[PDB]
Amino acid sequence: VVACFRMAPLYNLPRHRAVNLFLQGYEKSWIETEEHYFEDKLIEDLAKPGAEPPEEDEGTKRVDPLH
Amino acid sequence: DDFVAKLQDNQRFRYNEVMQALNMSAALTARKTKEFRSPPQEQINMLLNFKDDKSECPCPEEIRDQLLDFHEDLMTHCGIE
Repeated sequence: VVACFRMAPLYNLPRHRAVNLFLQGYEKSWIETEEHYFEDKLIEDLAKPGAEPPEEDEGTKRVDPLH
Repeated sequence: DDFVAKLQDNQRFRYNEVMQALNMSAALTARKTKEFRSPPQEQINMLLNFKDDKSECPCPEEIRDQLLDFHEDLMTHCGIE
């Protein structure tokens, strides 16, 4: 049963291999799962007429960035 | 580089503890050796679960804190924070 319990752990592996494994695991576990909400704020900013009368439009109202 | 070195030294210590402690029960040794017999990807996957508060990973508090600080630094460098 000792041989069965004996396997390939991380402590035996060379450091660079374990570093690559950590990079992949950190990516999937943390960076993928990290969530921040910005869509409403971004769309509100994009839909604003950006000081069109202050700008020298001199004609029809210029379409907003979202448009 | 240093995070993985500390984690590997921890695995060195924990495997030795399990080998010293295997004599109480053979059934216990199975769930203790799940980690050491898991594939190397799975081992580090289960070691990197101290995010959130479920916190069933065997990583110690100081090693958790190192990554929980580096991750905050990375987030504030990316501007997410």
